[PDB]
Amino acid sequence: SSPNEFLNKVIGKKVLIRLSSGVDYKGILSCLDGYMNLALERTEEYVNGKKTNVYGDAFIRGNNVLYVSAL
Amino acid sequence: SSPNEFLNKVIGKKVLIRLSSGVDYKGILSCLDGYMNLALERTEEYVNGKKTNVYGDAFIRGNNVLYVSALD
Amino acid sequence: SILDLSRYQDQRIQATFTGGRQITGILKGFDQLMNLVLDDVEEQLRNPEDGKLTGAIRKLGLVVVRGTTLVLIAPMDG
Amino acid sequence: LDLSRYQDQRIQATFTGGRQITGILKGFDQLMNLVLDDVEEQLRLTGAIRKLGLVVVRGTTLVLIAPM
Amino acid sequence: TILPLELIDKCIGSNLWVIMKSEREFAGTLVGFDDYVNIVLKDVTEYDTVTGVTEKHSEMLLNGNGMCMLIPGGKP
Amino acid sequence: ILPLELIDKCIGSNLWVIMKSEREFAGTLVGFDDYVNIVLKDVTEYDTVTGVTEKHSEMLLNGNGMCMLIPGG
Ligand SMILES: [Zn+2]
Ligand SMILES: [Zn+2]
Ligand SMILES: [Zn+2]
Ligand SMILES: [Zn+2]
Ligand SMILES: [Zn+2]
Ligand SMILES: [Zn+2]
Ligand SMILES: [Zn+2]
Ligand SMILES: [Zn+2]
Repeated sequence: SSPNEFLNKVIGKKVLIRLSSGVDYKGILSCLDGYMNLALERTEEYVNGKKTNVYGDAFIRGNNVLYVSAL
Repeated sequence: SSPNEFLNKVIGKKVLIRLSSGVDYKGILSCLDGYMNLALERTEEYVNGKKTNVYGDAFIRGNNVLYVSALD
Repeated sequence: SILDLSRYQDQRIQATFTGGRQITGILKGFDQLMNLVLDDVEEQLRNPEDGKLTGAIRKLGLVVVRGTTLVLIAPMDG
Repeated sequence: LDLSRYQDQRIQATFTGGRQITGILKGFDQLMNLVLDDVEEQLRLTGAIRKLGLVVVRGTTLVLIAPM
Repeated sequence: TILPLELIDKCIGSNLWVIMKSEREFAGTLVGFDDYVNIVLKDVTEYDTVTGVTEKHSEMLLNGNGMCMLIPGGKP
Repeated sequence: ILPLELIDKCIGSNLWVIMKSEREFAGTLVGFDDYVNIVLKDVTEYDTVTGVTEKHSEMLLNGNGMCMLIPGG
């Protein structure tokens, strides 16, 4: 179970993405690559509970987040 | 490497190393490697302008620093 | 992903950095490391202490985005 | 970069973001990851302190190392 | 002399206590890691230190960049 | 075109550099390396939070801290 292996295993599931700053993104994973860049479908941005944005498609740099967990 | 040239250009002299708007270091560059790690003698720590620490000999990860400039 | 982005070539995108900065700009190019070249970029200003988007813009023009601080890229709604 | 001089010495280290600890150098690598033993974080700089023991230090947040 | 990444290697299947640069901590079971020390943790419990509030995660990818310390064993 | 190349054509021109913090730098590009650490000279530094300016004859700007590099800025 590499980081990649873990990430593959969560494709198609609602995932929670936390930023060092306590901003969260949640959306269904969709794509990956060697460098942990993540592509998600519809994506929601929260500032501790408070939804503050929605993105139709989003690319997220895994290298630069806090963690990635499956909801 | 222009960074390498700049650093060598300043070995043995006093340098200002800014960690953040709040935190700086000052000391004499003494040594350096290719991962931008720095060795300094008589290095001092400043917080908001107040010299809160004197370390003497010290190592600093240039990689995890904002910048390195010649002092003055 | 290095494939996915090409789909948005020449189009205007949103970007978010670590630290909070947000910008918009036209995707002119990029590498595998996620360094971008954006054209006509406007940083969306933030309330100094609230953190919120004020609605005010700031123009920067042609810019190189560093992949080291890039968190999120996203196309325009629609 | 010649950290071998401080092997088994008690050293001090501060991190990006303000954390500061103390411990005995037990090893390291070229990327500045450290192994420290008998570690103690100075809590934040309230005189508070906690004991962490044997610790792997990451070089990606490591800012400064110093003797004592 | 001890090598950091070899120590981490020996911890697969063990409990780790991880301390970030912010006011966050994680305790879980090491499932695996990157050459870049991005880790996978199982049966994780997360600890906010400012608030003091806690939450839990069955499995998670904890990124290494923001890490300060990995403590073989657990909290506290 | 390539982001790295665009910086290359700027060696010798002015460069505006924006960090993830509230700190900004304007100077002239002396050169950079593979990791995009930057040497600037004749540099004027802007703390955007307080509002104070500062000056440097020559400095090494760490690449990991940068958000944006703006040619001719
Ligand atoms: Zn895709
Ligand atoms: Zn796919
Ligand atoms: Zn879609
Ligand atoms: Zn245009
Ligand atoms: Zn011990
Ligand atoms: Zn959590
Ligand atoms: Zn080319
Ligand atoms: Zn300065």
